Amino acid sequence: ANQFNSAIGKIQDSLFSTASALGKLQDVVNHNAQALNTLVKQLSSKFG
Amino acid sequence: KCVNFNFNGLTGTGVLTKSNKKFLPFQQFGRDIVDTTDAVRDPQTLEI
Ligand SMILES: *[C@@H]1O[C@H](CO)[C@@H](O)[C@H](O)[C@H]1NC(C)=O
Repeated sequence: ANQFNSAIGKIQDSLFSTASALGKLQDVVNHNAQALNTLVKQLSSKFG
Repeated sequence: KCVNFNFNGLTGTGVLTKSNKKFLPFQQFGRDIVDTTDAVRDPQTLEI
């Protein structure tokens, strides 16, 4: 029980400090936002 | 009120509201990060 409590306490730090993952969700958000931004920026092209 | 506006040849449709944007004296209209017109200057009243 003590070991589990210590590890679950360390989780709250290691989730955002060690990074590794949790960049996947932000990557999904960034990809979608960038795709929408590119789509709405393509309206300024004359295309000839 | 949503209207068809013709500001000195610039034709568009939308509602025109009072703006907190502070145009520099040489600036005539404002654009958004994706090159969409966000603001205009009234030729008569010099209003943003
Ligand atoms: C047009 O006339 C108005 C008053 O009727 C004046 O306030 C405005 O500055 C004038 N616009 C100019 C000179 O561009």
